[PDB]
Amino acid sequence: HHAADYVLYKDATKPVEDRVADLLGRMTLAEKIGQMTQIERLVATPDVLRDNFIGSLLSGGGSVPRKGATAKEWQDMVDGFQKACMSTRLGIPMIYGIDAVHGQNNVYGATIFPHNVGLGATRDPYLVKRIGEATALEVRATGIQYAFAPCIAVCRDPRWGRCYESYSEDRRIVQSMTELIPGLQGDVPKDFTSGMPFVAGKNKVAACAKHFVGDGGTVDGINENNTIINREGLMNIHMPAYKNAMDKGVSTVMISYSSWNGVKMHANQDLVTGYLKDTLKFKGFVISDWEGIDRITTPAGSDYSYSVKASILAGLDMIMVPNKYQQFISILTGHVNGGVIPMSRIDDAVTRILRVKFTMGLFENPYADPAMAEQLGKQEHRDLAREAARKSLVLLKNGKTSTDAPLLPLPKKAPKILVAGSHADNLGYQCGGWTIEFQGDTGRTTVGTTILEAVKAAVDPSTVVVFAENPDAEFVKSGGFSYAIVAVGEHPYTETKGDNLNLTIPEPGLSTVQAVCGGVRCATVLISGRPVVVQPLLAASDALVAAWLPGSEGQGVTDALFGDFGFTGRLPRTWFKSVDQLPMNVGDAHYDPLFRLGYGLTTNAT
Ligand SMILES: CO[C@@H]1O[C@H](CO)[C@@H](O)[C@H](O)[C@H]1S[C@@H]1O[C@H](CO)[C@@H](O)[C@H](O)[C@H]1O
Repeated sequence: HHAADYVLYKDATKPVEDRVADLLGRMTLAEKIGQMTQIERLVATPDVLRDNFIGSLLSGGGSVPRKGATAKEWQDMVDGFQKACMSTRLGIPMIYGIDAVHGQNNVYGATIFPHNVGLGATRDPYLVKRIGEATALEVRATGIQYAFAPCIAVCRDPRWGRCYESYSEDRRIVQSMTELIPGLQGDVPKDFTSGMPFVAGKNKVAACAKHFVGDGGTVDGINENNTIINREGLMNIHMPAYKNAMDKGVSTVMISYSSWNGVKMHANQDLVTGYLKDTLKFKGFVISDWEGIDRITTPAGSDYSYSVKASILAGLDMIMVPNKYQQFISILTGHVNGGVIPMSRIDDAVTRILRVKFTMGLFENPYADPAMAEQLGKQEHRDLAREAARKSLVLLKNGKTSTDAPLLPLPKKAPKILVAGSHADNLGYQCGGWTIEFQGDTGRTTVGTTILEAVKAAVDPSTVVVFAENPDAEFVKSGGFSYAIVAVGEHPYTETKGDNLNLTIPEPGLSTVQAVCGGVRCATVLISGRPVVVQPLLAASDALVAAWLPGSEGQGVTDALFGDFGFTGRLPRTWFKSVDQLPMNVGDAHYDPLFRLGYGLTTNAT
């Protein structure tokens, strides 16, 4: 259509499938393999990107241009990489991915939403959709086009370090929370075929349903381990939400480290090609996890040639290398040159990668929009996170006996109150893992309101607020306090570091709750990524709230404590009596919970 030097794949008016086909037919082997290669920003340079025809970059957890970097610094970084890719012969833009899994969480000043287990407690798919919308804007604020979310693991054992990344042990809650997908990407159009990738445009991002499949089902919740369940249980528990993801046009799927009955997902042709592609009709791209291919072997990385062969023949399209791109490209090129991997496979992989890039408008807007920078940490997004935090909270106890006055909601006016505990004035702890750093961190890591700060912003100006992290019993008894709010729980963790067989909170936690509640009526706020041993906390406390990992907006906690809204959260997991019972999920034969899935006390707004 019309000029001397017309190249159909560059024509924005043409159908995506014709663009894909036109570009693919022009590409060399090196240009194809390049598309299939995702590298860390930490090993990327202009020359590396250009000479290897690199298709994608990511920031892994904590991989940032520098500490405290502004939205514009992020855009400049991404643009700098993109300029190199757009200068190749074919000018195929790279897509940049990041784990924006509760906001754009690696970024200083990004709104930090509650983690997924709290979101499950909300039972509010529309809220999650809205969080998807806001997240897309904050990810685009930083120039990034692709979020490795949602995690749709159905966590079947809370000893897993990633249980907080699952919305529920009940697949139906997980399925309902796939509304994150059209949040992040835009609603699919009315026609729409299930399994087609979709992204509305430059104000949205490509999503990623992960980690396919049964990541939530590993033995003793060991991270990356074996999931021993039969096809019926796979299909009934761990699969359904992937089908909802297909219907909502999720653009990519990330493969699990885990194995299904001794077969490594990263080598499972029957599930990746047979099921995801050929039965669910997924037409987006399938990405590996980080060194997921290396982990096919034991030790990991010990026969990387076999790792490339097995993964690529299994039907993986893009490999998150992420560092040793030269070895990956060399080996894969060898396999293709040797006839071990047919061109038809390469062409399928690249066809899917390009389909997503074209569909989302990446060839029309490869560069960042500086006007979107102000989306980062935008106050409306914070008000949304604050709403979500509040809705996430599950009230487990409100009075030690049935005839006690309920403690919550607390009055905003009182002569003097105590705020205590390790988790009362620690933003990093209240955000938990995947915040600023991979494993999360302690202290004031980003912009936010701690519980203490929230309490001070909420109360009557005549209320004197005292903070003591770990006061002794006497201090409390002598203080003249009307009540205390005490906040304790788990430290931040991510992935294998949080695999935990005992599930008890670190001390001082319990000892502080005991010393405070022994002296004055107390509301205990429990910060955790999962159910933890809670009977001793409960026995000491007048009221106790499971606040999960509520994120940057700690006023979501005080909104419910002071009665501006009523508690509405409901457990999205079974609260066990003992780790010796685990796994123990709703619907099991021996089902003996401390608190069943669905439990939650309520209050009315005052
Ligand atoms: C963020 O990368 C993590 O890095 C450490 C080392 O830096 C690896 O040991 C971990 O296995 C990965 S976890 C993996 O990371 C993907 C990219 O961030 C993420 O999307 C996925 O959900 C994780 O399983």
